Amino acid sequence: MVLSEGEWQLVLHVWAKVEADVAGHGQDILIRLFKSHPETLEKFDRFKHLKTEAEMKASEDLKKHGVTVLTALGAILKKKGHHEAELKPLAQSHATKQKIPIKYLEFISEAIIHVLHSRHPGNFGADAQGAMNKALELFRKDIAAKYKELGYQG
Ligand code: HEM
Repeated sequence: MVLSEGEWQLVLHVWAKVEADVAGHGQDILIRLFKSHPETLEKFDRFKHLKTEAEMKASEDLKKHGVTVLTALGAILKKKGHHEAELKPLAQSHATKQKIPIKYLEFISEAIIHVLHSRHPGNFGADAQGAMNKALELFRKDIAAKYKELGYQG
C-alpha cells in the first residue's frame, strides 16, 4: 500500500507530540497491551511475573523496553514507507528468536491507537487516526511478507 504525503504529515504531526515524552507513552502502550491482551505478557520472560498494573508502572525495566519499542517504531515511521532495511532485523528477531504472531502486532497497533486518542484528542481526530491506522497496516503487511521469507509467516 502507499500513503499520500498528506497522510504521512498527519502521522508525523502526532508522533512529534509522542516524542515529547517517549518513556511515558512507551509505558502506557505496553500496559494497555498487557491489560487488553494478557496472553501477550507470556512472551516476555522478563515481565511475565508482573501481577498488577501498579507493579508494571513501577517497573524500570518495562519503562526502558517501552522506550526501545517506540524509538524503533519512530525510526520506521520517519522513513515514510522506505523502511525495508529497518524492518529486516526487526522481522528476524520477532520471527526466529521470540516467535511473535501477526495477531499480536495487531494487538499492539490497537494499543497505540488507544493511547494516542486518549492523550492527543486534538491531534488525533478521525482523519489522523485513519492515517495512523494505514501506516501501522503498512508496517504489519511488510513485516508479514518478511516473516514468510524467513520461514515463519506467523
Ligand atoms: C510495534 C511493534 C513492535 C516493535 C517496534 C518492537 C520492537 C522491538 C525491539 C526494537 C526489540 C529489541 C531488540 C530485538 O530483539 O529486536 C524488541 C524485543 C522484543 N519484542 Fe518487540 N516489538 C514490537 C512488537 C512486539 C510484540 C507485539 C511482542 C509480543 C507480544 C513483542 C515481543 C518482544 C520480545 C519478547 C522481545 C525481547 C524482550 C527481551 O529483551 O526480553 N514485540 N521488540
